[PDB]
Amino acid sequence: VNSFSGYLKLTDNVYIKNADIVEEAKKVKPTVVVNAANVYLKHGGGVAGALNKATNNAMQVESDDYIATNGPLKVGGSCVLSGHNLAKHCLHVVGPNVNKGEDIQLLKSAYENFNQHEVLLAPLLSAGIFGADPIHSLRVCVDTVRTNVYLAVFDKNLYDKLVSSFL
Ligand SMILES: O=S1(=O)CC(CNc2ncnc3[nH]ccc23)C1
Repeated sequence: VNSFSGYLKLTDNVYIKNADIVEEAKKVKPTVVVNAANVYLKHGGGVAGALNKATNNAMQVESDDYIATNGPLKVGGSCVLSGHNLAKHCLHVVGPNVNKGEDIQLLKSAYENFNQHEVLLAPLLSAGIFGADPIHSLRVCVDTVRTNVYLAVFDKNLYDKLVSSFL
């Protein structure tokens, strides 16, 4: 039993809710919140900008030190950093950004990072400003993640479309 509330069950291990991931993180304080990161961990907009703003820029400060030491992530890769006031840990995962021309096949690799964590609160990777089709992202999630994932979808209209079209 866990504290996630109001989710629709899609499969054995995937759950979905119309929610603001920032507000959901603030209330649940999950072990892991996933950030929709880029390779430079520059948290300017989308989910990343919102999560970072909620940490009063502490996520960005920590991220800049990470990059200065380790260099950029790979598209499809991830790193574990602090969850600050939102979660125990933040798993920064880089899905391909279609608006930069990155290969969508890397979306499966991106979701594979979730399998290293038993339970996660997450957005749909490569959705929103990353330019991928969220219906495809949900399909890849369901067919790749085997651990327990709670997906927060900010847009109510999109949420209803994802549920109604789910196979
Ligand atoms: O005030 S807001 O419209 C800003 C938004 C931030 N929270 C999100 N939650 C889940 N997926 C998301 N994708 C992009 C943002 C987002 C609530």
